[PDB]
Amino acid sequence: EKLAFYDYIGNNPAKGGLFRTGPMNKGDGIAQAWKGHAVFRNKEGEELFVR
Amino acid sequence: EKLAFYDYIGNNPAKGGLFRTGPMNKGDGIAQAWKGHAVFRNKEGEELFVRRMPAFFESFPVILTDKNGVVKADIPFRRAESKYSFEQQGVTVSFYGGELNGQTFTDPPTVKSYARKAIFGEIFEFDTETLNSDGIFRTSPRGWFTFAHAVFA
Amino acid sequence: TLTYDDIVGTGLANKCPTLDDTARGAYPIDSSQTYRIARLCLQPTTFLVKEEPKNKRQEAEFVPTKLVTRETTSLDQIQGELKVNSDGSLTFVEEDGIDFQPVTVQMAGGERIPLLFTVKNLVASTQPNVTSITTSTDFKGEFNVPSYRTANFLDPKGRGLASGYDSAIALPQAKEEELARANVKRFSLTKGQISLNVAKVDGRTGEIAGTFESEQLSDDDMGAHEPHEVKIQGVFYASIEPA
Amino acid sequence: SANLWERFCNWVTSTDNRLYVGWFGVIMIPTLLAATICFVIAFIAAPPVDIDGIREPVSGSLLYGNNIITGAVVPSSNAIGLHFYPIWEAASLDEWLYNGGPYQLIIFHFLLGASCYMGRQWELSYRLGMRPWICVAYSAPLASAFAVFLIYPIGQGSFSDGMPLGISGTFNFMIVFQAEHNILMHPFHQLGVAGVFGGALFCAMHGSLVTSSLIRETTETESANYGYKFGQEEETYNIVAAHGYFGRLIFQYASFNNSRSLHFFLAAWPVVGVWFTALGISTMAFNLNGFNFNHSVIDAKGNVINTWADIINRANLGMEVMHERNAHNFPLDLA
Amino acid sequence: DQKLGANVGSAQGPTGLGKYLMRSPTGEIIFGGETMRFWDFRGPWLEPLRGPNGLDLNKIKNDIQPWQERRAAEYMTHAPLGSLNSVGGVATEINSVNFVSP
Amino acid sequence: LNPMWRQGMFVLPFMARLGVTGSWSGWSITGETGIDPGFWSFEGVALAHIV
Amino acid sequence: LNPMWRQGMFVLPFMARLGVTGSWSGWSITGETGIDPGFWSFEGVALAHIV
Amino acid sequence: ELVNVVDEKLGTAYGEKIDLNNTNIAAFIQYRGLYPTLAKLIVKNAPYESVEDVLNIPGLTERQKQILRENLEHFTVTEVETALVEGGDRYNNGLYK
Amino acid sequence: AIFRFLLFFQGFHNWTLNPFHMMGVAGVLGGALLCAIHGATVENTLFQDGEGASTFRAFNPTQAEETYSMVTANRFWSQIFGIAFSNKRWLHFFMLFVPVTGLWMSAIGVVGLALNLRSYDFISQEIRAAEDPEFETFYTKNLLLNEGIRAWMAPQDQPHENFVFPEEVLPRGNAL
Amino acid sequence: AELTPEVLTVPLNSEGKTITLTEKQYLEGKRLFQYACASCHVGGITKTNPSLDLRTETLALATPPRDNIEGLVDYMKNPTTYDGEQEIAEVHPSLRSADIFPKMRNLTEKDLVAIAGHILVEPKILGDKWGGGKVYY
Ligand code: CLA
Ligand code: CLA
Ligand code: CLA
Ligand SMILES: CC(C)=CCC/C(C)=C/CC/C(C)=C/CC/C(C)=C/CC/C(C)=C/CC/C(C)=C/CC/C(C)=C/CC/C(C)=C/CC/C(C)=C/CC1=CC(=O)C(C)=C(C)C1=O
Ligand SMILES: CCCCCCCCCCCCCCCC(=O)OC[C@H](CO[C@H]1O[C@H](CS(=O)(=O)O)[C@@H](O)[C@H](O)[C@H]1O)OC(=O)CCCCCCCCCCCCCCC
Ligand SMILES: CC1=C(/C=C/C(C)=C/C=C/C(C)=C/C=C/C=C(C)/C=C/C=C(C)/C=C/C2=C(C)CCCC2(C)C)C(C)(C)CCC1
Ligand SMILES: [Cl-]
Repeated sequence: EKLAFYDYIGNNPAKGGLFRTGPMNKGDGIAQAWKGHAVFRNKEGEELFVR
Repeated sequence: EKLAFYDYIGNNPAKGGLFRTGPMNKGDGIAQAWKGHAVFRNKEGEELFVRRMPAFFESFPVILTDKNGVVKADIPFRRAESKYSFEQQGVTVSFYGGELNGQTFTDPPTVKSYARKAIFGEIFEFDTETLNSDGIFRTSPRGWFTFAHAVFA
Repeated sequence: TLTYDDIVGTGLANKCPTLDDTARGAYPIDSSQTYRIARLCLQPTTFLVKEEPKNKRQEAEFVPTKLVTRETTSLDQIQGELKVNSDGSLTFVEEDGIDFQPVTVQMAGGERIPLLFTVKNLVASTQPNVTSITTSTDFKGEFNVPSYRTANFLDPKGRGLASGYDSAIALPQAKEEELARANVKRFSLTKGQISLNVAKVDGRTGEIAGTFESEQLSDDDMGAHEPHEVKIQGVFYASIEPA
Repeated sequence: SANLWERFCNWVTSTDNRLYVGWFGVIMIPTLLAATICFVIAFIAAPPVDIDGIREPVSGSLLYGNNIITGAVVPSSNAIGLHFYPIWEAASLDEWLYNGGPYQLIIFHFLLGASCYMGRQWELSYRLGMRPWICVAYSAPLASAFAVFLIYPIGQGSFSDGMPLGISGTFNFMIVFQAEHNILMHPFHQLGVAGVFGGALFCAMHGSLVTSSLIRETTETESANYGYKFGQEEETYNIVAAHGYFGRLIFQYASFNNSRSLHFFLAAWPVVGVWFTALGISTMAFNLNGFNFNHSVIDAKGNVINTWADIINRANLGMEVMHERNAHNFPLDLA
Repeated sequence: DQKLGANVGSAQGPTGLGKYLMRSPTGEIIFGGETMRFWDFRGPWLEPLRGPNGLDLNKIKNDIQPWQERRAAEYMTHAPLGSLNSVGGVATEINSVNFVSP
Repeated sequence: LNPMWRQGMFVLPFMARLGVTGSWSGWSITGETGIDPGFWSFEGVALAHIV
Repeated sequence: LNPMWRQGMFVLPFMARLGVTGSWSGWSITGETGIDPGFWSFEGVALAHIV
Repeated sequence: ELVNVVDEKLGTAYGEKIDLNNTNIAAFIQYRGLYPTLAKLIVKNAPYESVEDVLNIPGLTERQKQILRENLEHFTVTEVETALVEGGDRYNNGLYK
Repeated sequence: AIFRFLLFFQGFHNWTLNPFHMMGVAGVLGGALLCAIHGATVENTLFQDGEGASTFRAFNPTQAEETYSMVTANRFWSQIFGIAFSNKRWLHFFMLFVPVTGLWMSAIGVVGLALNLRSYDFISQEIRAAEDPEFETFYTKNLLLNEGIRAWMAPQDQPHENFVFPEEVLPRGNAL
Repeated sequence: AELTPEVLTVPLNSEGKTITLTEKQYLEGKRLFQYACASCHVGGITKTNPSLDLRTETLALATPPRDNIEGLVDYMKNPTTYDGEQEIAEVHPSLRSADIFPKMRNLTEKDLVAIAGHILVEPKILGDKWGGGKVYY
């Protein structure tokens, strides 16, 4: 889980604002669990990827 | 409705506190409607009456008496030897006029709930969401003016 | 032997009796002669509290805890019959004794975890065919875990189950649906597991000793919040006699 | 060096120190510093304490949901009673804080130092060539601290019954005391308020009288206080004009004209009155309580005719019946 | 209560501490209630019930002597509680028993 | 059910006691509509004092 | 999933970087228990500076 | 849903008559010759599946069973409620004068 | 009849929790301190104006020099307490201010009690106490005492109300 | 509002027969009630056993009936449990145990009748107070 957590833009320091005060948890919230890796597919079965 | 609203202790200036700031609506909430007059009865059909709260008391017990003032039912503290519990007496409540008009409630929790409210006089429906009320009585402008000028004088 | 004064304040009173390294023999069972336990005793050594795995289910383990109370933990004066069973096994059935002690332990965060360490209505059993009680002759069974606080207990605002207030009288005109859980007191009753594994026997005087391990729930505060899972390890001492 | 120890003693006893560290000071200063530091930390961050020994922890610190008015340092557990409970008597600090450990550390250190504080109020007076007995006046408030923190617990058999170190906690101490002892109906207490009321009265009396009979040396638009210089030879107020006024207020012989007889009365009254109130708590620590006129006056048939004494009893029952909810298992409160 | 059929050893009081019997901070078996503060008391009438670990549950169960019962009743009803005008009992007691312990 | 004295109004009643019972926005203390308070509305009174 | 840098901790990391990774209350930055930080815990460090 | 078992118990036979399975021992004093000896036996001897089961208490003398039969109309029986039976509350529920 | 007036104000108004009352006692108690401390300071800083031990006679009713060493009193308290007077005119006005100001604060508080505008509760406290049954302060404790006072006193203290409180409705702790 | 002989008329025995006490007997009983009862029976209760009081109704449902002079007097000589199925003179003051309870040595049959009368007259005067405890104080 820890490793997966690093691959989340909500831990990127380059996100945020000057007057967006407080910890990162006031933003997206306190992380509870990893929902899991999402794999997207279409009718043909082809696997898609989110930009 | 207006006439019924005055018969509610939540409009008594003698209720409230020195640092209970804001309007009266931050207390019991914004009055929406009159639920209606609650008539309490027991298994024998006798009509009971809720002893109202004196302004002096922050909290008051729920006691039901008949016309002659004889205690017929109440909400006990110690259950071990309760003789007048709503359950033992089969206390029921009916409403006439208003929101709950024509309806009747017989399940003890619901009955005791309205009995707990009848203490304050006429029962009303409040909006506690809006102003984020805390359910604690506050005094009217009449109270504050009186307080300020009595001190100033 | 030591008198009262020879124990007072030393902490020795909260200690189950011990057998010497010698006493490692075996106690015989007539199977045609009734037996009982004149004195069972349980002395806690460690209190483990299974931690909540957060929302992220990751499998939880038991964590050590500090004993925030003092030397009041031990169970003593336990008694009952040790009836011999048709399969040649042995089952202890508790009758009476100091079968419970309220314990409170702290955690990493600082959370106090109060529990009712008990073995009330214990029904321990052994292996089938046990003519003689040898070293490590596992005792296993269940017991009852009554509510930590009893019916009459009142919360800081006067509310209680068998007595006390009906609601939050400090908030005369507040919505009650949210306060429901805290106004309505519930009396908890649950089961527990325990295993007494012998380590020292003494056929001569008929007194066994060893170590135990028990599991139970902690205080739920009249059903105000969820209880913690607790594991309890220590040592025990039993006095078996014909009678 | 004339001799290290000889110099040390000369430094201690020296009257040239900004603050007179005396020989009593050598004990006072450390004990008071431990008391205060422990208190401040406790009042802010200490965890809840099982005061009544019934596994029912009471939080009284700021960080644990309290404010100044409600916050307090909770007395040691009732399971401890009068046993000595230092830090080195606990398996851990967690245990020590749960059983009200800090409380003992504070009260013992305070009472010791505050006693030495009285001792120092003699010492400095000796070194300066002035008369003693100033410390004797301070013996009255100290004896109250002793009665409330030490004597009452000794009498009742536990330090948990000592007055808490906080605003509301003190209020609890009083209300309950009233229930179990009927202190309002006790002579020693009544003498206390007499001393305290009278004290405040006389403090205002003298204060007003003197400040009203000041000799004019100031401008119309200048502070009347500047009409006095530190280190004067003569008096700054007309004591003969003061006596002249107050003597006509009541009647001459019911008025002071002797400044020394005045200031003695000014000191004697509150000190003696508080001395009795301190002795009151120390007396009711062994359950020699106030007057019990319950059901005294009864009519010709035997019916009980109530007095104000009975109405007081009803209030007292309400306190008794409700105090320490779950601590009692038996009918009579003998603890 | 024991004569009414109560098992004093395992009786659970309101706080869950032990209605009649509990433990001292060092493990000794003592009397329950607010009386936990007076577990240091020693007295002729009470000692024969005490064991090597404090109050013995066996002696308590069937070695209680009648003279102890009425001794306990005596001392219970003669606690050192009274008023200045000598009215025995709690400050809320009624006039009847003129008494204040020496 | 929601008059001025429930909403912690302190100055408003003293304006109503002496005549001013309407607002420029159309509403009125008595609960009427279509009324024309003229200049001397609660706004008007407030305006005057500031001046 | 909820480490110091998610809770807006600014001083705490600088104390862990040089060794102090435990608290007098029992817990620890690495997430261990039963550990004995000694005196030099976060509380200890905070205490020293105040003195 | 959350309910107060004790307050709910008062809406049954319990709260109307002496419950042989729940009601505290002191309640047997309001009827002649029941309290000391008999009430101890009743409470000590487990719960009962019916009122009449109390007559089956082993050892009962001919007179005791006579007394019981008389007071049966004052007895009832309901499910054993833990809140009312636990902690030995049937011998002492913390109530006095 | 005054003692019940105190107990009433505690039970119904929670008078002790009122900031104005607190200033009140602070004024009376502190005023009773100034009375004591000033009296004792003078008597023990006196000059020798006689040859007897009983220095009462050795006072000059006709002003002239200060009967006690104001300079010595200053240096005393400056070393034992750290702070000390040095202006009798201010010292005496202060003795007027403290207890008079105190009584006046305690008055304002009672004026508020007339409208029942008391300092009874702390809302932040009650809200937590409602949701959390394990939260207890000495403040919560006190309110429970008030409830007992009100319930057990009201019937015979307010006869005109014809109060009838059944035994079962009376709030009580365990055993007691 | 006075202590009439109408009030001092209490049942002598079970068979309805009554007796009328005198103001001398009442006071004497009252004094004797303080001397040997009040210690545990102050205001009609029982400190060492609050389940049983001195209410006339409670004494009536006793076994044997103890709501009359004869009843109470017998009790003060040979006291029993509420069902009477057990003698408790060893742990209760009585004539047959005056060696154990010295207060009971002086007491004569005249004293026993007075005390008995006192117990039956008080509830006639005090009412609910005599039975209940602190609630009725
Ligand atoms: C530490 C304890 C303490 C202290 C110091 C105080 C201090 C005070 N309390 Mg108090 N109080 C306390 C605890 C305390 N309280 C507690 C625990 C309670 C219970 C809740 C109360 C409840 C309480 C109430 C209910 C009241 C006070 C009031 C007061 C104040 C006025 C007292 C006064 O000067 O009367 C002086 C009173 C006068 C009327 C002065 C005039 C009297 C005339 C001039 C005297 C004439 C005498 C005559 C010539 C002689 C004839 C008499 C004859 C018998 C000889 C004072 C600030 C009162 C207050 O605030 O009033 C504003 C008040 O009403 N208190
Ligand atoms: C005395 C005249 C007076 C009166 C009776 C009122 C009445 C009211 N105002 Mg109001 N107000 C006034 C003047 C007045 N106002 C003034 C002059 C202003 C401009 C600052 C305001 C600004 C104002 C606002 C912004 C609001 C109100 C609101 C309210 C209502 C709620 C009441 C409340 O919050 O009380 C609270 C009362 C207190 C907290 C009492 C404070 C007492 C202090 C703490 C005592 C201080 C003692 C002192 C420090 C001791 C030191 C002395 C010592 C050294 C000797 C009520 C109708 C509210 C409203 O509209 O309701 C919906 C609202 O939001 N008022
Ligand atoms: C520079 C050192 C520094 C840094 C990097 C941080 C970093 C942090 N602090 Mg922190 N703090 C510091 C010093 C610092 N602190 C000091 C010295 C104090 C004592 C007052 C505090 C007290 C403190 C508290 C009490 C809290 C934090 C919190 C936080 C975290 C949230 C960030 C935040 O709210 O930013 C907010 C940043 C801003 C709002 C930027 C303000 C920029 C101003 C407006 C510019 C002013 C321009 C000026 C007026 C122009 C005039 C000049 C002109 C005339 C020429 C973050 C980790 C929070 C936390 O713990 O998170 C959980 C929290 O609650 N800090
Ligand atoms: C960690 C944390 C937060 C801790 C919190 C702990 C805690 C609970 C603290 C709470 C404290 C708190 C908030 C208190 C509230 C109470 C309070 C502030 C009341 C409000 C005060 C007020 C406005 C009320 C009005 C009444 C009033 C004016 C009373 C004032 C009382 C007062 C200050 C009296 C002073 C008494 C005093 C000690 C004076 C000493 C003077 C002195 C040294 C004289 C000696 C002396 C005598 C002589 O004769 C001569 C000649 C000389 C030369 C001489 O020197
Ligand atoms: C476990 C053991 C712990 C040991 C602690 C280590 C030793 C103590 C180190 C002290 C360091 C702090 C220095 C403080 C300086 C100072 O106080 O004034 C400096 C003055 C100046 O003199 C002084 O100063 C002179 C030098 S100079 O003038 O300052 O340069 C010097 O010559 C003279 O001797 C001296 O009197 O010192 C004095 O007047 C002596 C009295 C000091 C009083 C100590 C505090 C009293 C506390 C009472 C309890 C209060 C309770 C809590 C209150 C909130
Ligand atoms: C004068 C003098 C001197 C000096 C002295 C001094 C200066 C001392 C000091 C002392 C001090 C300075 C002391 C201190 C102490 C402290 C303490 C004793 C504290 C304690 C605390 C605690 C114990 C805490 C606890 C806690 C709590 C309560 C809560 C939170 C957690 C904790 C754990 C933290 C000299 C020597 C030179 C010489 C002689 C004279
Ligand atoms: Cl309390």
